[PDB]
Amino acid sequence: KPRVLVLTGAGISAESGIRTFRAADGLWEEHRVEDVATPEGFDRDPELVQAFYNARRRQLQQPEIQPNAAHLALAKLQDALGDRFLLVTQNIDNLHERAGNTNVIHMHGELLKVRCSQSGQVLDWTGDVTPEDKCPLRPHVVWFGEMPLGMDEIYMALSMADIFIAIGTSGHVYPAAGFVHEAKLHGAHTVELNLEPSQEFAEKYYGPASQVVPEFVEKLLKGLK
Amino acid sequence: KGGAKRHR
Ligand SMILES: [Zn+2]
Repeated sequence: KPRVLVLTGAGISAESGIRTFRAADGLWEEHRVEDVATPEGFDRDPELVQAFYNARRRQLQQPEIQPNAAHLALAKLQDALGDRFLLVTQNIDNLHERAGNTNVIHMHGELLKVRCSQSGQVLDWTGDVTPEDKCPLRPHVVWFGEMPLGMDEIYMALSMADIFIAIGTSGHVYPAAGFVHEAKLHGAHTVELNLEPSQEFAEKYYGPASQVVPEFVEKLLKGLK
Repeated sequence: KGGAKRHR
């Protein structure tokens, strides 16, 4: 019964219809990341940014968007390992939650939540955020230049993990991209499941998430039957 | 620990 820590990146939701928030391209939905994902871009033109996420939140809840095979396998993995499992995601979508996972740590926030520019308090939110809402309100999404959420619990799980699995994460966004090193530093067996290479991993597989993830999860679960 | 969200 190994302790397992899984870190997921935008890639896993790609097959579900949620266009990967590129960064090497610098364009997220035809928008500059510095313009829609930095505290500066916001203060500069809040209306536009608000509109940008309103559109992201909207699309997130459309019929054609649902968890894929990779999300589901991760729910099966949690079902099996219970308290020895921890899922950390850099994603702001709720596909892991819809698949069946619980206690998912959203280090970069959640698209279906918001917070007030003054108190910071958080409250659920599924619709659009209009110029007429207050405790002012902004997306509960960690922008570049801001501090990730749950870092204390994440770092604790990393020091405790027997197996650290990084799924479809681009070795480009830190601190998340540095987790593999931490895990490896504490003796964990590191695994990388990605569409493509570019990511200290002892075991690695490449190909569509909905194919690679379920396969690895099955191998692992069977392996410790 | 870890620092702010950032891109290499
Ligand atoms: Zn307030």
